[PDB]
Amino acid sequence: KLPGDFGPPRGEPIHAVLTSPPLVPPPVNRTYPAKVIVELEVVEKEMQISEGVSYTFWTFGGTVPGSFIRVRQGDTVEFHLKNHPSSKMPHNIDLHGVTGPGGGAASSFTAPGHESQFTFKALNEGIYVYHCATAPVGMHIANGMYGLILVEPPEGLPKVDHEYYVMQGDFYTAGKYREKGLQPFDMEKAIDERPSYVLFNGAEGALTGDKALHAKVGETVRIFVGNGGPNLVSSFHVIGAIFDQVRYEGGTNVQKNVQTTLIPAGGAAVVKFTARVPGSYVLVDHSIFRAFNKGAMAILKIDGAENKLVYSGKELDMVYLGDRAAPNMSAVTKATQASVSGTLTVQDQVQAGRALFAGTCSVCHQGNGAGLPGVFPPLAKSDFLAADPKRAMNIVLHGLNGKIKVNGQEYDSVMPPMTQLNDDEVANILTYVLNSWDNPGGRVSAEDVKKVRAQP
Amino acid sequence: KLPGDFGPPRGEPIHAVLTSPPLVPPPVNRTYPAKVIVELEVVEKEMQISEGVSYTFWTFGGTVPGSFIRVRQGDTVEFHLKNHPSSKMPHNIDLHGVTGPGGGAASSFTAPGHESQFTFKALNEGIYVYHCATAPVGMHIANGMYGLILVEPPEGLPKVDHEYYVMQGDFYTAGKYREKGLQPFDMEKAIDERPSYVLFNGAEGALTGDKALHAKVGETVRIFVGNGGPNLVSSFHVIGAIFDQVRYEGGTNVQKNVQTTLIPAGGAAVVKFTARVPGSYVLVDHSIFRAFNKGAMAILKIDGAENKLVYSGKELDMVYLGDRAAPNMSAVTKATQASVSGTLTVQDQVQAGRALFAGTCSVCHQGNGAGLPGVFPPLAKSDFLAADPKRAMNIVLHGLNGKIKVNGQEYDSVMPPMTQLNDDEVANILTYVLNSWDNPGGRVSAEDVKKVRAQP
Amino acid sequence: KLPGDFGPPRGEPIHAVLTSPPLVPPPVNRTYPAKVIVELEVVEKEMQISEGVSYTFWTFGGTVPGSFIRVRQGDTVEFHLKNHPSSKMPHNIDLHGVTGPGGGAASSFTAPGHESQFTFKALNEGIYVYHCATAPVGMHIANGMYGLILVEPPEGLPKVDHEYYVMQGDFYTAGKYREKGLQPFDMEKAIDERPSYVLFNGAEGALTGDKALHAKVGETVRIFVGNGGPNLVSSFHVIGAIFDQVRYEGGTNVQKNVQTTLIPAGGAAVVKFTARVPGSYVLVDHSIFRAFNKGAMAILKIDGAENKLVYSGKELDMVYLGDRAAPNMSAVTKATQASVSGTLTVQDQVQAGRALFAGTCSVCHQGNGAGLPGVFPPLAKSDFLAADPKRAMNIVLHGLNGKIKVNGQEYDSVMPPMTQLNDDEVANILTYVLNSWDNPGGRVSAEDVKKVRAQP
Ligand code: HEC
Ligand code: HEC
Ligand code: HEC
Ligand SMILES: [Cu+2]
Ligand SMILES: [Cu+2]
Ligand SMILES: [Cu+2]
Ligand SMILES: [Cu+2]
Ligand SMILES: [Cu+2]
Ligand SMILES: [Cu+2]
Repeated sequence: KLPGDFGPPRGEPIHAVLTSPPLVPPPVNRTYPAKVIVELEVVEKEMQISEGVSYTFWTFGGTVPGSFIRVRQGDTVEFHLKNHPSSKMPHNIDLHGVTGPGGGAASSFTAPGHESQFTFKALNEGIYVYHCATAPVGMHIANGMYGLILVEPPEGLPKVDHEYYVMQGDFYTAGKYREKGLQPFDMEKAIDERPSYVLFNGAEGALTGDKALHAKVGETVRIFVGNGGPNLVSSFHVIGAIFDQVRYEGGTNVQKNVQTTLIPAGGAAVVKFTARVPGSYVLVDHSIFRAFNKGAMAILKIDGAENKLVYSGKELDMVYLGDRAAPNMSAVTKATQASVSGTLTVQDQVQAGRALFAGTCSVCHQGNGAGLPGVFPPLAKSDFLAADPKRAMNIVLHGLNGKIKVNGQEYDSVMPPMTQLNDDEVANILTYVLNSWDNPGGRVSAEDVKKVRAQP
Repeated sequence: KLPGDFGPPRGEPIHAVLTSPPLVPPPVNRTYPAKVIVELEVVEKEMQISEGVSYTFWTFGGTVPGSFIRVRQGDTVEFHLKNHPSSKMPHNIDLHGVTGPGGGAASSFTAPGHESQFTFKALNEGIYVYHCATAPVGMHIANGMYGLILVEPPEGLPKVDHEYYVMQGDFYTAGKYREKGLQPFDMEKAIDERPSYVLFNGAEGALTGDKALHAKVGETVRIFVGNGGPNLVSSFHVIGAIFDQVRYEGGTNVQKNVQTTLIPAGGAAVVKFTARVPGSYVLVDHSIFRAFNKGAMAILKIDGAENKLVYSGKELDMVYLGDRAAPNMSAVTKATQASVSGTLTVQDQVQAGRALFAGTCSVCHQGNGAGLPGVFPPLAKSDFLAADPKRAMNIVLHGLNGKIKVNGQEYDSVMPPMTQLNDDEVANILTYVLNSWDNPGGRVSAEDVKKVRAQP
Repeated sequence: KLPGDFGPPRGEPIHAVLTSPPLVPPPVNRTYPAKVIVELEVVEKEMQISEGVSYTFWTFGGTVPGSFIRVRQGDTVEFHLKNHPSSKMPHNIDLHGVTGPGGGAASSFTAPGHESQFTFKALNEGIYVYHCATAPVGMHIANGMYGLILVEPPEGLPKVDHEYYVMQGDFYTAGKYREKGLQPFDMEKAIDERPSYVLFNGAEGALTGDKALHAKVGETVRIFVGNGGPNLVSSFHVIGAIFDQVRYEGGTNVQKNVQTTLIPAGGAAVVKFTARVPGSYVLVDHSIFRAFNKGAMAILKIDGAENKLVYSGKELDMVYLGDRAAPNMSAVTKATQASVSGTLTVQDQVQAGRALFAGTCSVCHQGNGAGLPGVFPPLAKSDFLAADPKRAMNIVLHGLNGKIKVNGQEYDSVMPPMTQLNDDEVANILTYVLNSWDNPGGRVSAEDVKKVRAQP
């Protein structure tokens, strides 16, 4: 009598169904223990962590997080790890929930071009993080080597309408947030736990806009929530909703009716959500600068009838979500590609600036640049802008306060500095503004902003 | 059948009673669902975050945290948000516990001089954070835009003798801890989660000394504990006591008999305390440098009979609480004002130095400067001090070790450096010491300390 | 009727049995309340925080964490604190679980050479942190002044086969991780919560290798887990296993069947582990850079029969644990001593480099330097190494990529930079490699690495 003692494996071996985020393999739907064969392949590959920002990820199965594994408590798992011949590093795995030293690390050590296997019985029901366990472990985990394995209870989880896979991670780029180009891993930021990005599913906007999760009013949604870390603890929160329940790993304790829950580094939870009114529900790390300054936001979008007795308000918009209220920011991807190619047009910059202007600028100056007479000066046919377009660069970088006059109206207010914006973002935003609302046109270049940022 | 389905509103509309911290509105004390009208006004205003340190807070209702809202599960809330015409920024609100996208953010968007409303049914019982949800959200939250809303269970919470409102926040000033003057918000420290202050209720000493919470031996105290963040998770702890219970948001789980509990960023809990012996109980973030180096301490002061069989010890003092054992440090406020005015007297400095000397210096050199023969040299009629008063500045900033002689007694010990003290604090402490215990008198200036700090 | 109201003390006074980590005093094994006399002495002393790295710890009872205290709920504790005459600082104590202001702080204030006492009834059952409460509190806690006190329930905890004492802390050295020499406390890193070390029981390798905790297959292990902080929250995790249960302080909630659990700063928990298969189980802070870059790993080593049906895999090794897979790194201690003495031999460096080569280098280049043809170039009789031994220093510090040829085989791969290695570590590793596998011999000095690190 160990736990998860259900018998020796019966029937034929089952090849495990591994899914890519944000999807989950189907419930095993069986009453007997099985020998489950898992084949997982490590791939090292460049992917976009943000628009026009590439990163060399180390992946289980080509994604961050890695492929989702689903087995049944009592199963015997024969775990095959392949390391693709293109890999430069060796890799291995530690699966939380494994009973044995290293969670499989020693026996799963796998050089590029090789394959390893070890076998384990899944004694422990629950949701568990797996990750690479190769020195230096922090580097392998920071580069994206984590995912979830579910060990079902023998009777399976209660049925829901949808099951999704969401995994938080902290990332450490040499360059700053949204600085374009291929970004190396930064060991110094990693050791200090100062990530440049905090993401769901390996990228900014991975689960926003046209990539949101979906359900309908009345449906139940189970989310398998991982925190791969490596270093951060998530104040994991759903905006505008509540979790019916939150259960950590294989724990006996189940919390019900909470909105904010702490997920340890390396931790995992199953949360349940019941859709009650339509609109966009935001999954965040409520350490707010992560959610709103580093990418740590995901969307569950609910379709169906409004319930005015429950909520009279409008759908989420750019005031809260900023530039992620849109379907995508693919104009920024295209403008960055054109810059690298030396083929950047005015229109490339305009469309990029339009994407970034949302929230960042429109919260005060409005979508149409009209502002609000006497409170927020207009950017639309702005005489003050026209009178010295170049100074707009200083205003964005270093802010503006004091008495000014715009389209012959008096303002005495404060525009905070926005120095975190990269040279290309300032250039594109300002090029957008100059080419909108009958402004004079022309363009601002990243190089122009670089020169101004460097002026003391 | 949604939750909190108690009927349509009955009776007349109720104007919500909003309280300022640390007080709470009274229990709604009713058996029927109501239409509750809430009017909350945003005010941007300078307040003292520390003695002689001003900060431009963004507030719900003129305080940090913002006004406390109390309604009943099943109530229909008509939420009016006004943004005062003096505001420079637009603002809005996201109330945790609201069922709907953004927790009210889109419909509550409110320019300076304007008013917005949206309606929501309070389906979810519990204690919930609300906060501003205006891009850039981290900035609005960092500037103080958070508070708590309680949704009572339909039968109301159990009666206690006292209900208080305590909310932790992390703050990001350009200047260092206790550097005097009007301190701007520092976006860089905020993004990096490196706060200069960690406070309860928007200021150092907000809940210490003459501003402590009160109760008596035998009474029960309920505290509504918020963490507005934006970024920090509180290792929330009561020194010298225990919580009878800790309940997060609307959760079904209630923890009992704990002293230390983790509150997520954006999280809230109700804690219960039973006073058993008199004295000062300290609420801290037990990430100790926050509690003892950044302001994260609050006091619950208990009156009544000593129980020597339970505790024989003395009341908290300056050894633990340092300069917050006193009623206030208002001498520091007055000395800083006089400096700005150019009217700083020797006595202004003396009284300021006396406030700061407690804990900081008195732990070793004693309240009376006598020290302890052969262990801690005296500052009282100190020949070593008199022999070169100027060098006292180097001793405070950079510490002192090695063999010295003072009032013809031998010392060979270590005075740690105290370089975190600002120029004005060193000047005032040393001016206090020179004017006490028959020392030679004179004064040390901030400018003198500035010159020494700059010497290599 | 207060809690823990079991009567007045009966029988003779009991002198409390205090143990040194990782051991625990025996169960009190009694059915009556007692007067328990505790005598705890503060000692300030240099100890090795890492091999060849000394730190001036401030200790309760000569260890970090301090001596373990065990009493029974309902006991009257007469607490004597002595501060050894060698101390330079005054000290005192705050015991979590004490009912009274400061947890004993005011009455336990104790100058060097003095003794204090206060009395308290242990009303609250549970595991509790104690720590020093002397301004500046963060400094005293950072220097090691914490431990655990257990208050047993009146019937005692359930019997287990083993009880161990593990306490996490964050430490703040002026120098970087593994920089040799006597390291001062760094107030700036402490205030910023940027520790250089994160340790169990006051040192790197305190609970690894020949110092691992032990049990056998089938036995139950209770671990009293403290987090003294001062600042960090532990994502406390056991690699390759599960906790049967996790109970915080005196809480009524008990979590069962979890692998990862958040321990607040100043928090404590009792965890239970049932050994099911042999090998090394790693206790970590799963904020991974702490566990793998700063020292936050401890071992529970299980003896007994392999269960191939549960786990087919091999024992933990250097791939995961790196240089802590070995019994000790005492060659590094000896090489550092010899350097300070000016008697550093080639063999001293070789044996030190051999200790550090494990994981750090062997994960790719193998234990025998053979590498893996076409993937990892060999260090064994390496023509590329021999061709310019000096350049090996640049390769270690700054990494190597691009097409190279070694023992006439083509490589085009990436060796990451390893700039975190100190001058002495690079020197010793390279001296080890030059003196192994028929390489040319010679030696590299710390001074050689210093010059290269400084080259731009
Ligand atoms: C509200 C917090 C604002 C955000 C976000 C942005 N701007 Fe702004 N801007 C704002 C104020 C209150 C003022 C007037 C400052 C004063 O001294 O009273 C401004 C000013 C400008 C100007 C110059 C005036 C004009 O042409 O109307 C420009 C060109 C401008 N702002 C542009 C701008 C851009 C491009 C932004 C996004 C990057 C942006 N602003 C944000 C208030 C706020
Ligand atoms: C205990 C940790 C101390 C605190 C806090 C402060 N001081 Fe100190 N001081 C201390 C020691 C052990 C010594 C002797 C150092 C040695 O080499 O043995 C000192 C020395 C001084 C002196 C010079 C000697 C004298 O005049 O008595 C001065 C002027 C002094 N200390 C002042 C001082 C002030 C103003 C402090 C608060 C800012 C302070 N000290 C803190 C021990 C400790
Ligand atoms: C895998 C991540 C590695 C670790 C850890 C270390 N090394 Fe390495 N090394 C590696 C590769 C893929 C290469 C070839 C780089 C290329 O451009 O293809 C290297 C190269 C070296 C060399 C030069 C070649 C040789 O002599 O074989 C030396 C001297 C070397 N490496 C030494 C070295 C030492 C001492 C390490 C621990 C500090 C170490 N390496 C780690 C891959 C990896
Ligand atoms: Cu890997
Ligand atoms: Cu892990
Ligand atoms: Cu706001
Ligand atoms: Cu929120
Ligand atoms: Cu101490
Ligand atoms: Cu404490």
